[PDB]
Amino acid sequence: VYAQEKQDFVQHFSQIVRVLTEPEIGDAIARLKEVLEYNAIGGKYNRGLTVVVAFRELVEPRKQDADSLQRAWTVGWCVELLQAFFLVADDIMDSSLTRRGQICWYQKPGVGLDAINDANLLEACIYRLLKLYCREQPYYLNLIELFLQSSYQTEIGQTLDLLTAPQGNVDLVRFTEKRYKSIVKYKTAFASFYLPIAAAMYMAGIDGEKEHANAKKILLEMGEFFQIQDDYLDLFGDPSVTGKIGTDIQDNKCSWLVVQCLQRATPEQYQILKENYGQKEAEKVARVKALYEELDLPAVFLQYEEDSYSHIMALIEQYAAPLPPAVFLGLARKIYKRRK
Amino acid sequence: VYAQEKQDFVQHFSQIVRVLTEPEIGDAIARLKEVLEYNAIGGKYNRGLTVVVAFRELVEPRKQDADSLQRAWTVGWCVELLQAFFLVADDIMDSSLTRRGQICWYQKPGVGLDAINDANLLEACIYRLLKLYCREQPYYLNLIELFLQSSYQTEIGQTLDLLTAPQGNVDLVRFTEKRYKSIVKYKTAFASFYLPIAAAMYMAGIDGEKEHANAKKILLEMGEFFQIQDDYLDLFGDPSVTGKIGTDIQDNKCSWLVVQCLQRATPEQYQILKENYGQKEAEKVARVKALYEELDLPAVFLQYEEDSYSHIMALIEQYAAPLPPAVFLGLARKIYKRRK
Ligand SMILES: O=P(O)(O)C(O)(Cc1cccnc1)P(=O)(O)O
Ligand SMILES: O=P(O)(O)C(O)(Cc1cccnc1)P(=O)(O)O
Ligand SMILES: C=C(C)CCOP(=O)(O)OP(=O)(O)O
Ligand SMILES: C=C(C)CCOP(=O)(O)OP(=O)(O)O
Ligand SMILES: [Mg+2]
Ligand SMILES: [Mg+2]
Ligand SMILES: [Mg+2]
Ligand SMILES: [Mg+2]
Ligand SMILES: [Mg+2]
Ligand SMILES: [Mg+2]
Repeated sequence: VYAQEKQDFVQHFSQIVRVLTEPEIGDAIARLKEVLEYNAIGGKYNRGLTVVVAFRELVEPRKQDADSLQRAWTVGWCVELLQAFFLVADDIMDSSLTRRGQICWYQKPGVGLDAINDANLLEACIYRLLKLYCREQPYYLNLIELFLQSSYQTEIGQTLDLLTAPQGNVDLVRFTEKRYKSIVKYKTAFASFYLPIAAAMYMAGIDGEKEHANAKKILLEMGEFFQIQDDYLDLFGDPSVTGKIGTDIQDNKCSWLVVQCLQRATPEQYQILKENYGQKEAEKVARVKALYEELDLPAVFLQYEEDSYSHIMALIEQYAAPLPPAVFLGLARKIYKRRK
Repeated sequence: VYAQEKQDFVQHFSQIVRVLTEPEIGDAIARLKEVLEYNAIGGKYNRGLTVVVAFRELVEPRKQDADSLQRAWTVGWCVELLQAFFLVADDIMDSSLTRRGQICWYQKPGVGLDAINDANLLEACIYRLLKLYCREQPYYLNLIELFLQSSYQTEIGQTLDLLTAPQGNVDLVRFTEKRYKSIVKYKTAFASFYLPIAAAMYMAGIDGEKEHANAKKILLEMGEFFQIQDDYLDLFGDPSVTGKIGTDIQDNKCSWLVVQCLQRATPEQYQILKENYGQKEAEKVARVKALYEELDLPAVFLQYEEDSYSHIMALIEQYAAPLPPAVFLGLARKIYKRRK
């Protein structure tokens, strides 16, 4: 049922590539196809599926014609492309090794830093699909501005993420709960959680500022939880399941884990963290992981996950109306107690 | 008069930064200001000035109110930002050392590959300025789509540029006039020449497909000449004037110079080019430069420049109407016989 919905969405990718890859310029188009095939496939497709599922739940079935449904999974694929663009660039800036069970696109021999332009192409494909399928719709401009604003919000979050994580500089003093909340709100919460539901809302004709603000209250909080889970999985997740190798400790990141470590550490443990964090040495990384386990941070995360799920459920009860609670409940079911 | 126009446009940059850089998120905004100050200033401002000059020449002066003029130099600064975004990324992918008389932004200690996200921020600022100043104008959507399409065209050209220039692989067979024309049309001609004039045209209410197609005929040809001049300057330009160190030979680029070399080379000279092109060794680079001089390529360029200027002038006579010829003549005067 949920895997059947996933299969139906993935089966539309062949048409997405086809319409995007329709002279000497043919070699560039062939490279775009390779870029699309490598970087837009292999994930969970939760964002793209959220557009499709929310649209169906928000639009009267007698208004869900063949062209309307096609626009909905096209916009779903635009959200996947936005995610693909940010991940290709993020893997370069985070010096990552693997993504979605395979070597990072930039790590491929013959790709390297050309992946910067490939990431820009993925971003360009969003607006090509919006023009091709939604140009005559009343929500066209609302969708363009939403994808543009979501990109700006993500980039500002990425800036905060990279600034708080300087290579070669100890930045323990900046690893506060307040800084953490700000980074994750902008780098992840806006584009991974608000964007898919707000896109389906605009397509359903729900353009009201108050309805978008109420949806935002639930979704930004859901996004914060999702990034916290991502930070936990960076170190304590199974790479065969997650499809990626963690780098947060080596990269001196303001991870949820380092924030929690600092709140619980003795002065002796603070020194261990200071001497071993944000460095390439495997033994220094192993020393930080041992400290996190000593401070029962996996147990602290399990308790956080329980408290956060109840909080998000309380926000759904307060702010879902007049939207069907299932719109938010479906997405919460998908991400809570997730190990991928 | 022309330098006075330049000074007037540059004097608006302080307001552009101010409105773009208006919580923990303040550190990211401070980084955006640094990114804007470093990368949007130091050039010739020909693209931004073209928007301002063309708008004034296309709009009736009794319709050029204070807000209308402000929108025109704002859109001029959007074109400068588009240029800044592509240059920050291009300098990483081309392994460049200097730009606009200073070290490339990514070469700065403490910047590095974080410059990828900085380049994305510059791109985001275009749509922030368009929303802030042109959202209520009838040409708002035409401007958004024009900047989005110009970016896609540039990125597809960049893809062709990088594909024809593989590191560690001889690609002499692909350095044809046909391939060269395709690369430069997409990577430079569309966004550096069509984009500024088409933006001013849309702001003047000139949205007709036929008028935009005629303008495009002149401007894409002007853009091809401009890229040819850029390729000539990469090797034979004065770096104190150009503000940048050439890398085309080391980067195995499909430069206009290598295309002309291949058309004139004997089998003995073809071998010298094959053994020495696309490599880091300074003596191999010096050997290629000696071959170009032996084949009188600076004289071939001077003759090309004369023939091209006459051709572009013939295109202005055929396609300028009903637009004032001065719109195209001003831009042609600015770029012809340029050494910067
Ligand atoms: O997949 P990743 O690399 O763990 C991540 O979530 C990717 C990402 C990229 C851009 C914005 N938000 C998340 P990160 O933040 O680098 O921890
Ligand atoms: O300024 P540059 O680096 O000489 C150049 O013109 C810059 C550039 C970047 C993107 C598109 N067009 C030109 P390039 O093409 O790399 O020779
Ligand atoms: C914004 C986040 C935290 C990055 C990864 O998102 P996902 O975990 O949803 O990765 P994919 O399913 O798209 O592969
Ligand atoms: C698209 C081209 C060939 C790259 C440089 O353009 P400019 O020579 O106009 O550089 P700036 O004036 O903006 O510094
Ligand atoms: Mg990462
Ligand atoms: Mg990251
Ligand atoms: Mg992570
Ligand atoms: Mg370059
Ligand atoms: Mg280049
Ligand atoms: Mg050049």
